[PDB]
Amino acid sequence: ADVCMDPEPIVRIVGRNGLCVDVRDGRFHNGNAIQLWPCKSNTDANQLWTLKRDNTIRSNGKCLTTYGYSPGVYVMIYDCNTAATDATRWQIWDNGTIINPRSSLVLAATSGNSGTTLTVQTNIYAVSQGWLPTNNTQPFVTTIVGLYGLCLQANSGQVWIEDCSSEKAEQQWALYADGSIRPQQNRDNCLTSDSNIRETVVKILSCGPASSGQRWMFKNDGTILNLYSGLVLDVRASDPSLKQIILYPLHGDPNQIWLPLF
Amino acid sequence: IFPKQYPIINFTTAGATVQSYTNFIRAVRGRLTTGADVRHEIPVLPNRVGLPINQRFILVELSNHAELSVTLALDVTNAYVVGYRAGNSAYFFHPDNQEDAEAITHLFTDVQNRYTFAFGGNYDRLEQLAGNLRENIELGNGPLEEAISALYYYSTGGTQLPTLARSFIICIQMISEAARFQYIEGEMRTRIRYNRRSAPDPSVITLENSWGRLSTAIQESNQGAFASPIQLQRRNGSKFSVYDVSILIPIIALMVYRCAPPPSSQF
Ligand SMILES: *[C@@H]1O[C@H](CO)[C@@H](O[C@@H]2O[C@H](CO)[C@@H](O[C@@H]3O[C@H](CO[C@H]4O[C@H](CO)[C@@H](O)[C@H](O)[C@@H]4O)[C@@H](O)[C@H](O[C@H]4O[C@H](CO)[C@@H](O)[C@H](O)[C@@H]4O)[C@@H]3O)[C@H](O)[C@H]2NC(C)=O)[C@H](O)[C@H]1NC(C)=O
Ligand SMILES: *[C@@H]1O[C@H](CO)[C@@H](O[C@@H]2O[C@H](CO)[C@@H](O[C@@H]3O[C@H](CO[C@H]4O[C@H](CO)[C@@H](O)[C@H](O)[C@@H]4O)[C@@H](O)[C@H](O[C@H]4O[C@H](CO)[C@@H](O)[C@H](O)[C@@H]4O)[C@@H]3O)[C@H](O)[C@H]2NC(C)=O)[C@H](O)[C@H]1NC(C)=O
Ligand SMILES: OC[C@H]1O[C@@H](O[C@H]2[C@H](O)[C@@H](O)[C@H](O)O[C@@H]2CO)[C@H](O)[C@@H](O)[C@H]1O
Ligand SMILES: OC[C@H]1O[C@@H](O[C@H]2[C@H](O)[C@@H](O)[C@H](O)O[C@@H]2CO)[C@H](O)[C@@H](O)[C@H]1O
Repeated sequence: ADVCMDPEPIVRIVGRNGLCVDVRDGRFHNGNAIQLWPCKSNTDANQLWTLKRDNTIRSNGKCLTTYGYSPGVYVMIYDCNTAATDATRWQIWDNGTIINPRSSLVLAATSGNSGTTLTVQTNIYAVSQGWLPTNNTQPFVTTIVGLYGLCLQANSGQVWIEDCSSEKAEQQWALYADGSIRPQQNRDNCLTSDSNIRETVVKILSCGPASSGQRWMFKNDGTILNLYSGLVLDVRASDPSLKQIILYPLHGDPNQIWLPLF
Repeated sequence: IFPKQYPIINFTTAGATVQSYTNFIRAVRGRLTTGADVRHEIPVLPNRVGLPINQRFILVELSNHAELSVTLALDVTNAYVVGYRAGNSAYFFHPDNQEDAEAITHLFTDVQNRYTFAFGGNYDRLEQLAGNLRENIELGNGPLEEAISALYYYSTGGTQLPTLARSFIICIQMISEAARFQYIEGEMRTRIRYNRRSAPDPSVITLENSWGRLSTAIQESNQGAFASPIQLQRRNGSKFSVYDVSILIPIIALMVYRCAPPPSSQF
């Protein structure tokens, strides 16, 4: 029925390490800094954002605006009328990127420290550039079941696939709004590959560098993609006992198909 | 109207394995959608307004290595079972509207004679008629073998209405529901891999009752997503609410058409 009538939802935007996009000290004066801050339970306008039909993101009447079109400039709140029309404009992508269409200078957080001011940076698909519009501030804790019904399991620095003892040295994962997959018992540790090329180095290494390579997308076809390198999570040889999850290009075989079981 | 011949995917529960289950469902999925309309990465099914009756239904032939065979007619626009043929007989759920009742006329045109049930195949009706809820009816390969036999003997006369309705709930969940969601498909493959007979978890029940609701929510969403949280369940009966499409992308495989894209182009 009809062309799809699209809306304008009032949602929180959650991003690096779980922190919400925030208008500093709760003040709306033209030029105030948008920053990363702990997510709030309540309804203070400075952490709630309206995604408008015209592509502007608005906390309390004012637009999220970039200072200029250069790597490095900060993002600030600004009255939408006074502000340079396509600097108040942003697109929110299915793969977690809020871009400002003037090259691919992307909303980013370059430290995941509470209070960091948001900047726009060139798009390397990193954890500091993945955002989720959601009023759900806690990450999604899932079990990931993959080849031969075997579960993904981390045991301190490594990750491999083993059988699902539904209580075990864990194999429950927290999937964050920034695009990282973190081992549920140590949540400031990340599923990490020093990607670009390949192979096992899908390790568990701290989330702190927030690299591309620590950012991952669960796609419709069942693969877990590294957005940047373009390669998917792959069990080496289809052999569970080698205990290595490499990074490799999509062929489509079972050793690259995973499932979030909640 | 109809000449052509509808498409036929067959599965057999006889030496059923996780791969032949898996390839049965990709073959069903690839026969329901034409590839044209993907929105936020999930496939959308055809619109029933714009559809020739020859493009309308696909046929699934299921059998036992234990003898029998039955053919279920899936409707391409919502992936759901409209009826079946068993032997010389063809039985259909009771169409709930005038457009559909004309359509069903083109399904198993060779049969001796077609019979239309007094009830619908919506679970609500079927579960009242089985005297048992979907949570009390087990799923697994061994349940579908039984169901193909129950379906097959309603033509002759074993019949027995509770059991027919209980066999319908098993078929729709292991074919239509598994085609619609990669979550329910993998749930069914966990049962085949370990030879489990298991009633579905609260997770599975909620996804099924939310299929039409998630299809609207994703289609009228914005970019990112949505005007209202859809609430869902965990395997254990818990919590959560969904406000965005990204968690849904590895869990919904097909969506029913709700509205056209902003012109013929998007997502
Ligand atoms: C995530 O979390 C946030 C915060 O918890 C949720 O925020 C609430 O969002 C709801 C729905 O999106 C908001 O509700 C609506 O705001 C409307 C404002 O309207 C203007 O209306 C008059 C004319 O009617 C205009 O002249 C004037 O400019 C008003 O400001 C209200 O109209 C709605 O309510 C009341 O509507 C009816 C009919 O109008 C009234 O008669 C009744 O009085 C009724 O009570 C309604 O309030 C709500 O404001 C938001 N909370 C906040 C911030 O206050 C997000 O919705 C949620 N996100 C998601 C995606 O779930
Ligand atoms: C993360 O998520 C985003 C989601 O968008 C990805 O970004 C876009 O990636 C797409 C591929 O999905 C890029 O695609 C190409 O898009 C171009 C034009 O599409 C626009 O134009 C039409 C109408 O004219 C609009 O309806 C539509 O809405 C878009 O505005 C085309 O140039 C391409 O078409 C041609 O490609 C080749 C030619 O070399 C041939 O196949 C044909 O000639 C074909 O016509 C193709 O459609 C799109 O440009 C990306 N950018 C944006 C801003 O959308 C990210 O890529 C993804 N991240 C990762 C790592 O995957
Ligand atoms: O910037 C940090 C933090 O500030 C809160 O706002 C305070 C403000 O810092 C204080 O000077 C003023 O007296 O009252 C405000 C409300 O507590 C913001 O509310 C919070 O969102 C953060 O943004
Ligand atoms: O080397 C990673 C790559 O291996 C492919 O598989 C081969 C494997 O190399 C070898 O033991 C033998 O040739 O049989 C395996 C099965 O094909 C995998 O296909 C690929 O996914 C990667 O895992």
